[PDB]
Amino acid sequence: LDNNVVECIKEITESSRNGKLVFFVGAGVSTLSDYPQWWRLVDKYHEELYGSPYSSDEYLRIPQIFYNVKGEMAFDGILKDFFQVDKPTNPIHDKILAMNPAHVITTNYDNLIDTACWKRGKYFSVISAEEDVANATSSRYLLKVHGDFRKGFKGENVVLKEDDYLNYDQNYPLISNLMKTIIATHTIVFIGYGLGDYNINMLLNWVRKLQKDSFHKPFFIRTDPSPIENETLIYYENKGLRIIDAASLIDSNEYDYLERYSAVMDLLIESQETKDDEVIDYIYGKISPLFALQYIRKIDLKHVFEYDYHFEVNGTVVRHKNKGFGYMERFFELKESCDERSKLSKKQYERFNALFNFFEKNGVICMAKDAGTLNTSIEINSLAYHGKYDVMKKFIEEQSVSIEDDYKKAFFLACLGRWEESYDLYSNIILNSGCVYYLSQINRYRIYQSITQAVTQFNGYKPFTDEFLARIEREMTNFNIDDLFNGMPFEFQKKYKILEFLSDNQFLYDDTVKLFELTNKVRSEMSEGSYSFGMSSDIVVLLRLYDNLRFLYENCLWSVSFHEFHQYIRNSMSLLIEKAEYERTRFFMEYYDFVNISRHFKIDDIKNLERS
Amino acid sequence: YDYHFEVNGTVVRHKNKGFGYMERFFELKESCLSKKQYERFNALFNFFEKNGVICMAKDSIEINSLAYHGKYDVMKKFIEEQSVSIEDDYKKAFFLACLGRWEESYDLYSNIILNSINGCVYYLSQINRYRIYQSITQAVTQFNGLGLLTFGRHYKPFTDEFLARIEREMTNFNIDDLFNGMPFEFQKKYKILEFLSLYDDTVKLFELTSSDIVVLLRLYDNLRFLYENCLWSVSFHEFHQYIRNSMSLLIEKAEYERTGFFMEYYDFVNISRHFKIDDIKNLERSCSIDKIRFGEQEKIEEYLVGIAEEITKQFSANGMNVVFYTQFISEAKAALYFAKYVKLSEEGLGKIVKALLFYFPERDLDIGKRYVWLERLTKCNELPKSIISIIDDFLVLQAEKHIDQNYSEVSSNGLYSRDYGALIKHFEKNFISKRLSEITLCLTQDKQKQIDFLFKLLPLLSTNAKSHLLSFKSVENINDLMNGIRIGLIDEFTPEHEELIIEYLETRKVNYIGIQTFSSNDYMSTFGIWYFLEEINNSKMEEFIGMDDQYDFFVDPENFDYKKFIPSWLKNYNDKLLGKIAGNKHMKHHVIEVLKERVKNSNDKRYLEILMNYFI
Amino acid sequence: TADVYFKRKSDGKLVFTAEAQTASFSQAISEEKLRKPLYILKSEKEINLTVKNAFFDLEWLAMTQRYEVEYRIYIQFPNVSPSGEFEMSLENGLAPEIKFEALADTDTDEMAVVIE
Repeated sequence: LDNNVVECIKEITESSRNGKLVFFVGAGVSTLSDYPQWWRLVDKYHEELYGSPYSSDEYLRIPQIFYNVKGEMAFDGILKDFFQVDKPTNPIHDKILAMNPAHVITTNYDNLIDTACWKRGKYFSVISAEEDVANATSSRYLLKVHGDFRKGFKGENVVLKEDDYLNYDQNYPLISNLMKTIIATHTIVFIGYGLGDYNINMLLNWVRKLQKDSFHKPFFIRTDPSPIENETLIYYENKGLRIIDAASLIDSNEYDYLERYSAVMDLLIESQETKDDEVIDYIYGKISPLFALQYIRKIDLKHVFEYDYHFEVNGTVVRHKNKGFGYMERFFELKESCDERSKLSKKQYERFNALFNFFEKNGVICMAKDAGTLNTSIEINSLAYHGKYDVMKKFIEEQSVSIEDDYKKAFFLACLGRWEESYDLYSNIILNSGCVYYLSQINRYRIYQSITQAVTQFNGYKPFTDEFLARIEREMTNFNIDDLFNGMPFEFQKKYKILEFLSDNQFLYDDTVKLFELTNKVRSEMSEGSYSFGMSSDIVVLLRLYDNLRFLYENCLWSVSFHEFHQYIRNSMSLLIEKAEYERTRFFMEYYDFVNISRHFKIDDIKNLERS
Repeated sequence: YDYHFEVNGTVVRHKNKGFGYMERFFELKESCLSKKQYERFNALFNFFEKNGVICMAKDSIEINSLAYHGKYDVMKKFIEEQSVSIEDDYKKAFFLACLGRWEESYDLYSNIILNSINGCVYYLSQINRYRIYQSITQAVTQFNGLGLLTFGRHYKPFTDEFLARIEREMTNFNIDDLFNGMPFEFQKKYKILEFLSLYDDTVKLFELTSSDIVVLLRLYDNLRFLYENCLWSVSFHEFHQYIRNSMSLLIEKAEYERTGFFMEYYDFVNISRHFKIDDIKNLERSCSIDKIRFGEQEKIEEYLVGIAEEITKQFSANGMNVVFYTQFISEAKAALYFAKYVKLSEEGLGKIVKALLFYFPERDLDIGKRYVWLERLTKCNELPKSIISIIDDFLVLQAEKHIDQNYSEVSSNGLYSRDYGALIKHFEKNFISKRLSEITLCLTQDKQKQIDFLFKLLPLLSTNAKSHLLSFKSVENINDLMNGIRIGLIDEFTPEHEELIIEYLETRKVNYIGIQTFSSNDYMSTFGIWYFLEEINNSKMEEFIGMDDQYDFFVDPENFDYKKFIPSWLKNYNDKLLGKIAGNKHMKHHVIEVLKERVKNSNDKRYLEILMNYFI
Repeated sequence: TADVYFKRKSDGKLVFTAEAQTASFSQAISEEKLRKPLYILKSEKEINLTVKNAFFDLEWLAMTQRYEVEYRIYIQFPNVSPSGEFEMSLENGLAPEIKFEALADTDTDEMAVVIE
């Protein structure tokens, strides 16, 4: 299990994570639970025709002869009375369900996989006959490429005899096409199949017909008691297959198959659903893309790690939803201790300083357990926030070095009020565009909204010509933003998860609710007169406000001017000043806080703070 | 969004730009077409009217669910009833979960999931089934972590087999992808239920800080949505928080706008359920809630008596259901705290008081907190003689437990059984306790904890018991004299008692002299205030200047250096003291300076009263 | 960021270690009318404390299959009892917050002591 099986296992688990995997269920799995296998039936047919009793051609021919000479009724009756025995499912069914397959292709004709699927609760669109493919009620398919008995027990519902296999292409064209396209567009894991099976042979012939590097090599699980020979392994490796053996993996007896199925399948499911080098490689892929964004909200770093570790706004992290290794705890010991971080690979260490450059710039420090005294040092490296109103004009006329600056100068125009030209090159970035494409897309939508509301304000001066107002409406009225995040590459909406809320009009839906609980909590502290010895609920409000403000300004989101954002900023300062006034008569003013009160507060509100 | 359906039940179009179909419908609804559409029209009729949809904008919501009303007994016979249909199973398992019995609900919700083949009920069953699993784990986490600390023993309501069984199934099961993994027909027909798999209305609540009507009415809509639909997430913190923020803000805004609002029986449920003892106490402090009008008093009597019935049945027989305890006890304690402002019948008052005293667990409400709970009920309801008996034998039983030398009643609030006897004596001034006096007649030197306990309840005891108890008692320590003072034994400071106070002052002087500690025994204050009140007539405590505050403030106020004055000092005094402090006139300018600073800095409105009633 | 050490009164065994977050000393009077004679200085003094992070000792949870709390220069609190109130959230949950209040004994009539 050194090299030639670990590659397969990480590939399969990666495909399962993406949702792109399909399990080609064989007949060994269905016969593992007791079920009358085919050769019993064919030898029964022989005993009917002859006195005493097997190659594959005979398997196909004896039922064919019985059908030919004895007719239809007898064959139908014997098949019905031999295949009507209902049986309970086996654990391999619930395992193969728990692996969460997108579609399931089975060459079995028993209603066994579907029963387990219903018991688990997942809903699959069963496909049995020809016509059922058109009336698919879901996007997840349970293909029975050899029919079933659901429509009835009559023989032609399934394929067993020789002529049925001859006329398979012309009798099941749609199902064959579905099988071929599902094999092409997914990854395929063969389970419970003998290496000399006829279906495997035809499928390998078809994949031989295709051109080179036009598919992923499917994975085939073998479980025969004999250890795999090298010769057949080479023969099937060059035949576009990658094969995993349970005989070489463990040792067991020849007459039991449940344990050997369970060993490989449990290894598959349990393995990542270790050492430092894997850890730093693990979080690099999850952290490398975000270098495009200058600032990251700490309350969103949980979503980066699928809510693994809870990030506190003060720079402290406590294990939230980790049941495996403490990978990021290990990373911090690489940060605090240079000795263990020194013993790392060059490429990993070259990765490591990048996050070392990252995690320092976003304020995260260490655990909450290991935390000490933390200073509330927040800097805003955004020119618009500092109000250097001459500078962006200087920053605008300069030629754009790259597309990143093209977005930056585009927002500077929006900061300068000339949103007409700002929109004009906003389409240019979309034309020139890929994370910024999403950022260019929505800001183009937000900037339209401000102008339209501004148009009603003035009319209810002619800043914009009607043709610019005509062109803005044709491209936009069709454009919808709810589907924008879903309408994105699978990698993008999986990699960039913390960017979902910029799409919807309610960009601060969560941030409002979490502040209200603190707000009522803070106003609770007003009357009861209770000191906050620990990190106060009021401080984290300031820390949250500094977190949200930095992201919006540094990353150039048009939400920096919307009334919902302005009201959100205004209501945060109102209570923080309110607490400080009561604390003084039982927080001190700074330049950074001077900007927000001057920028987002109305005149009447300032009187309200003075009055109270 | 074609017709924005506002909360009041009227219709306002918002997005429909084509032909008006809703306009046509209500016109046919109001006026008096194929027969197969007729049954469709009539079927659509009652659904709209029952759901509060009536008519357009141009042209009281009730809940009937056995869980909402607190009917922990009516729904019990429903449990034993054979559930007729699949929907009958759905309400059954939800009902099973409220009275603890989370294991039973897990079984049923599993059965209906495999049973149902509309398919909508399979969704709510799946959501509820996940919620109880999430519910069980949090309870299991609490019991092993906090349940040992709170109750003092490990309960483990669920076997190791069950908890191992449940984790096997909910693993690799997410609530987010459940909605996506449904038949496409189901997704289109049921585009509403994704938000279940609370947060939405909380944001709208912040925007409104009419506003009151549009906030209050939608509150029942949510309650008629979660409770009426047998949705288990109605037992979670976030929904509790939404109710907690909604009602707390509304009364604050209503009182602010008043400076009107009244609440019905349905408004009792949310405040009693989702508000804690701190939320009610904080609500009291910010705004006075006694001005509120309390309608539907008939409904509140049946609720408070019924909830007082449950605790009597629970705690008096076979301990209690730990699973049901955590969910029900919190609702029970707040309701009794609430019941100050309501008027209750004598038979009902005896029911709630008996449960509050006898069958209320000590670990929740100690003798101090149980007393104020009892005292608050006395505000609206005057003391009946039957309740006097309830407090009577309650003290008698307390005297019985005062035999163990380790057992001493301990109260966080600072109130004990003495204040009960004063309260009965307050309303009667002639009550003679026969049982306690009889035990006092059989009182010997052996039960020392008995001697000083009946000392605190001396007025209640008979004259015969007074002589019996006084023979074995004498003023020994400082607490003894205040025990005699509290009952009323001492009305003047005898020369002997002048020696105990000064000797304690020597003791407090002796132990004060390199490392100092700060306590809250408030014994120096009593000595100092007596000199201000001239109850003492000895000028020997002037050498203890600097021992603590509130001592030199009333003995030599002319050089107290009032920079150390605590403004909360005027609160601890009474009407007689405030006049004396104002009438002394040697620090009135100083006190009026400290009285005026708090009225502007804070909105406590009580420093306003002290500023006004005597102008100190 | 004060550290809380919760122990049993009977022994010196640490029940748990926590991080103090809030403390309330909002003492006040009771109802005056319901409660000439010698002045008594009646009051309804109450003290409450709340911690946001907690951690129970391994030995305590192993052996458990009146109290005293001291938080840190450092201040003690004798005869303290917890408020075992639980509430569950739809979001999976993770900061166990523990609230406890100090009891007042009749014989000693003191609730808080602080040493320096």
